[PDB]
Amino acid sequence: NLYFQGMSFKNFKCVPKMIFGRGSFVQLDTVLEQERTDANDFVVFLVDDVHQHKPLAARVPNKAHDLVIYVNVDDEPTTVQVDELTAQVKAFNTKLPVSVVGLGGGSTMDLAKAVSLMLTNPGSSSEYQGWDLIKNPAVHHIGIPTVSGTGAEASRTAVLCGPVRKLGLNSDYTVFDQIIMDSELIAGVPTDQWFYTGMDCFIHCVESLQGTYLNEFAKAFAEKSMDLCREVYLDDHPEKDDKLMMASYMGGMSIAYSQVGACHAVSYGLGYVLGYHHGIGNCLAFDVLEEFYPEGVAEFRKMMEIHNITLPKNICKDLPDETIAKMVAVTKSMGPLWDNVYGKGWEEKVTDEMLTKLFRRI
Amino acid sequence: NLYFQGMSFKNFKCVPKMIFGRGSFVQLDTVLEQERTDANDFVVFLVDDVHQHKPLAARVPNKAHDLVIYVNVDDEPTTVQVDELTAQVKAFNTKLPVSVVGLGGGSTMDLAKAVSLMLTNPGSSSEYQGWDLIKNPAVHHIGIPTVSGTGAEASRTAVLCGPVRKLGLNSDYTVFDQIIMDSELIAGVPTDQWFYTGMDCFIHCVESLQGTYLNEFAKAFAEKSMDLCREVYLDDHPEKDDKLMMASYMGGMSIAYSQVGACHAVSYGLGYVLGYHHGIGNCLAFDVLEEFYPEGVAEFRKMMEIHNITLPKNICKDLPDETIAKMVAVTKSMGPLWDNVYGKGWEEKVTDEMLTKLFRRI
Ligand SMILES: NC(=O)c1ccc[n+]([C@@H]2O[C@H](COP(=O)([O-])OP(=O)(O)OC[C@H]3O[C@@H](n4cnc5c(N)ncnc54)[C@H](O)[C@@H]3O)[C@@H](O)[C@H]2O)c1
Ligand SMILES: NC(=O)c1ccc[n+]([C@@H]2O[C@H](COP(=O)([O-])OP(=O)(O)OC[C@H]3O[C@@H](n4cnc5c(N)ncnc54)[C@H](O)[C@@H]3O)[C@@H](O)[C@H]2O)c1
Ligand SMILES: [Ca+2]
Ligand SMILES: [Ca+2]
Ligand SMILES: [Ca+2]
Ligand SMILES: [Ca+2]
Ligand SMILES: [Cl-]
Ligand SMILES: [Cl-]
Ligand SMILES: [Cl-]
Ligand SMILES: [Cl-]
Ligand SMILES: [Cl-]
Ligand SMILES: [Cl-]
Ligand SMILES: [Cl-]
Ligand SMILES: [Cl-]
Ligand SMILES: [Fe+3]
Ligand SMILES: [Fe+3]
Repeated sequence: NLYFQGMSFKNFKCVPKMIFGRGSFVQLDTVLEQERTDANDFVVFLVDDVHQHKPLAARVPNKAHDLVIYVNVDDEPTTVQVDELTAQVKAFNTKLPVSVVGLGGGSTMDLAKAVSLMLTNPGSSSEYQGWDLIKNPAVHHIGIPTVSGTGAEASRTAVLCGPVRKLGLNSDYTVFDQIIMDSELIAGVPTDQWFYTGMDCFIHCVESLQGTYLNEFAKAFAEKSMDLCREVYLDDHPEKDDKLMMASYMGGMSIAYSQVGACHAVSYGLGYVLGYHHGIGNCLAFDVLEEFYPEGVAEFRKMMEIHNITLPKNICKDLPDETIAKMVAVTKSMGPLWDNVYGKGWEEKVTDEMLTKLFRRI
Repeated sequence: NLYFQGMSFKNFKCVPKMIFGRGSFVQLDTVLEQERTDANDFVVFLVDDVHQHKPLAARVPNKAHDLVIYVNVDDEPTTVQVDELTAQVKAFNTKLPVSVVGLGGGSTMDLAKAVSLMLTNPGSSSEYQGWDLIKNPAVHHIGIPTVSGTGAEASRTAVLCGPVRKLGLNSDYTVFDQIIMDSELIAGVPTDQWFYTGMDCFIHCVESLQGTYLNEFAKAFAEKSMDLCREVYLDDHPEKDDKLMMASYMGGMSIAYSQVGACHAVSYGLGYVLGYHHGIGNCLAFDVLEEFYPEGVAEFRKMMEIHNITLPKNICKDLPDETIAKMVAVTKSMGPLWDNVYGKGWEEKVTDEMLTKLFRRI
């Protein structure tokens, strides 16, 4: 009773080293130099290929023996892609790299987390989708966001589309060893993507604050994160880039000690079955969940108006029942998320009938 | 210019593992068990002796071969005390312990940090007062607050009164490997101590937010910390114990990426020379620094009224000039703090004349 409650609290592993500041990408070489202990040590840089022909590519401090892979996140990470990148690293050099760097958004960061894991753990990444399935430590890995809002930089998961579902590699080993938060690097994100990924953060906060998993640690982080989001998207603050990077991080810290909810549940269906990306998919879901998060949706609708956002509509209106069934099956399987939303007895409330009504309104 | 600014940002090492929740002290045994790799491994528990005859002593999970030291913080930590505790550990067992636990307030936590360091670094702790002087990693160490507000649980320093001054062992190695934040443990702190240590947190926030070292990372933490303090001390919130623990932590994270200021500067003089403890000494200083922090002092004066706090007065009114000179010398030597307050050209503003006027009003 009293003992069992005390033992229940999560021992949260967070990112132990962080650099925050505009221009701080310049420190990556010095950071990596502390990991290079031999002449023949190498680093893997996984760089979102949006950067491949941009000035940021030329700033990547790769040595002649390092491996730079410009990764394609036009579709979100899959277990097939993680396995293919991991095979690439092994074919390039059988020696473990001394670090794996993820330079990009949530997709690229999650690829770097997953590759850093699959280098020291056998089999397909599909065998590790779930909770605490990883038994060997990852290779040292570094997260450098070039889009802000997912909180992927701060979290203990790496979300992948596998054979059966979208589900993350949840493990203390997944957590980045180092992150660099340089808001100069988010400069050229298109406005709509900036908005959608930023709303991922906003929606994290709302779902955490409504949920049954909440404690004061998650609550302090989620409230300040949500306030920073307001400064970014409502107040048009001049330091909105640094502010959005802090919101993202604090939002990740929040979820890490709580849980996401109904909007993420639904979004994962749209994402797995129809291929909608996470930022926009969350927003699509959120716009039909006003009964769940009345104030959040109202505020988000106001943010959309300011930023000229028109969500695509009638995505699911004329789709076959078979395709809707697949989305409902994926969303229903997210137990912890619906537990957060509803509490004990959530199985009886989250029916196929109700989820189907939601998806048909998207 | 642009490169030198990018390189200037601190690579912040924070506490990598945290448990937050009421009753979570019960997990300490399981946590320590992960560090015990032999039958003959031992742990040092440094326990604030306020707990020695209280029920919390009986909950400490010491094995027969472990060392429990009930430490006396009636005076704040000195280099002599750190050296004496370190000698005690070495005389008890020449083998390094697998962890050093600090169960107490800021004083006890700083003792545990310092001992964990001096076990692997030669000489007196006085030789390490300063910045980045520690060259060998500390023994694994765990922080468990039983008074909330210093932020000692989150910081990279351990503040000691040495031969010459109050100055900390500032180093990435100083940082706790693990903290447990169980607000049941702060239950029996007397009201005035609860207020004074809590105002340490409040004052951290104010000094950080006024300063020239501020960035958005320190700013987000300090603002939310300050809001939590208001919930605790103005709103009388029912979850004030968990809230104050979060404020303390977030306040420590803030200072860690910024700096304290004029109030801490002055407080360190009162502390070193006259022996005033840190919480009450800060409040004494703050009450004469209204020109520096007008809004902070006003709000703190209001908090004092609610909590029936009457600061002792005329402490310095009738003291010899020689004794005031000593306090001014210590306060003036805090360069980074006055740099935070004033910026470049602080040496010309922080004169003996001005500091002497302040101290005479305390
Ligand atoms: N690991 C976690 O804890 C966690 C949490 C939430 C979401 N996620 C995952 O994050 C992924 C989405 O990440 P995201 O929303 O950051 O988007 P993303 O990484 O998928 O990138 C979105 C688009 O922005 C582009 N882009 C990135 N940086 C840019 C730059 N500076 N300039 C111009 N364009 C740039 C990319 O090339 C891409 O086309 C999803 O797969 C989602 O599941 C992970
Ligand atoms: N390391 C850092 O980053 C940092 C930052 C700020 C201050 N400090 C240091 O922290 C020290 C002050 O710490 P503090 O303000 O927490 O006070 P403290 O640790 O000195 O303890 C204050 C008093 O409270 C008592 N106490 C502790 N727990 C109690 C409990 N649960 N019930 C009843 N009484 C209890 C103690 O026995 C003591 O008498 C100073 O030496 C200061 O320099 C360190
Ligand atoms: Ca390509
Ligand atoms: Ca593309
Ligand atoms: Ca004693
Ligand atoms: Ca005593
Ligand atoms: Cl790829
Ligand atoms: Cl996941
Ligand atoms: Cl655009
Ligand atoms: Cl809401
Ligand atoms: Cl002692
Ligand atoms: Cl110090
Ligand atoms: Cl009392
Ligand atoms: Cl002020
Ligand atoms: Fe998300
Ligand atoms: Fe302090």
